[PDB]
Order: sequence, then C-alpha cells, then structure tokens
Amino acid sequence: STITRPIIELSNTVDKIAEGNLEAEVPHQNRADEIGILAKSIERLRRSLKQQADDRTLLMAGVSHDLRTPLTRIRLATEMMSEQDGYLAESINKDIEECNAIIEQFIDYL
Amino acid sequence: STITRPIIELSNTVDKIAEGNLEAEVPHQNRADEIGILAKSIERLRRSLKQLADDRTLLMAGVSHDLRTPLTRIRLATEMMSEQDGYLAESINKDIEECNAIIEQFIDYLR
Repeated sequence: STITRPIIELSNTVDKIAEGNLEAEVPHQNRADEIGILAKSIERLRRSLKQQADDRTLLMAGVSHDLRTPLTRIRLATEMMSEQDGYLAESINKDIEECNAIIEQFIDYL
Repeated sequence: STITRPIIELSNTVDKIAEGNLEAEVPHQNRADEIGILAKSIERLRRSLKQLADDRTLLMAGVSHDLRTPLTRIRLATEMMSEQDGYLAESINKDIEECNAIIEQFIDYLR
C-alpha cells in the first residue's frame, strides 16, 4: 500500500512528540486527503505544545526574577536590625533561605 | 475507503487533545493494523499529558504548602521586633505579602 507508510510515519511523529520532541517536522501536511488532515491536526497539537512550553519557560524566569527582589529585601532588612533583635534576624534569615530552596527546587521540577 | 472515518475520527481526537481535553476516549485502539497503532500512539501522548498536568497540579499544592510555614514564621518573628525596629518590621511584612501575591499569581496562570 501507499497509505500504509504515511500512517506509520505519523504514528512515529506522535511517538516523538510524546517523548518530548517538539521540533521534529510533521510530514504529509500538503496532502489534500484525510491523511493530510490528520497531519495538519498533529501539527496543530505540536505547535500548541511548543507554545505552551515556551510560555511556561518565560513565566518561570519571570517569577524567579520577581521573587528575588522582596526576598533579597527581607535579607537586607535583617542586616539593618539592631543588636537586640539579632536573635530574630537570624531566625528570619534562616526562613528566607528556606523559601529560596523551596522555589529553586520547584523551578527545576516544573 | 473504509479507512476514511477512523482517520478523521483520530484527527478529531487530536483536535480535542490540542484543545485541552485529556479525558476523551481515543477510539480504535483494538485494531490489528496501522490505524490501531496510530491510535495507541495517540493514547500514549494523551496518557502522558494527563500525567504531566497531574504532576504539575500536585507540585504547586506542595510549594504553596511548603512556603507557608517559613513565611508565617517570619511574620511572627517581626511581631517580636522592638519598637525601635518597627520600620524594618513593616518592610519585611510588606515584602512577605508581596511574595504571597507573586506566588499566588504564578500558581494561577499554570492551571
């Protein structure tokens, strides 16, 4: 058959997408028939997944940058505290570092 | 040909997945031919995306809960700060509130 191969090729294309490959070219889009339509569909899935990974990435960088400011300001604030409040400053400093590790872990995961 | 419908049906299944629908059944998996292989493929893509969305949801609930303890402990330490250090206490709570908004905003664009 000649329809056999296009279907097997698109199955492989889905496989690669599933695997996380969002760059691989979707073949057979320029067909007028139902095979061409299935390809175009797969290409819409892919384009959409690529877009969504791209906005996740930029979002991530955004929250990373946006969270540093206040978290840094709080550490700086503990460096202004009086001697009397040293005991509290070290408690706060410890919890800020904790917050940082929690965030940094979660970006590496998401 | 009598292969036409199954192909269109699977193109529709793809469309739904692209749309965000991860629950809709992938038809024609129990076919012995290429069509059944393509379906099974699409089902592996779906299963996997469902799994990723599940991981992400759990992960966020995790971080939201994990952040709350140190943040709350910070706020309570500021409440012990001397009258002298009032100005600093206020700035540290302002910043804790800012962190909460930023995190809460970021959880919301994801799911």
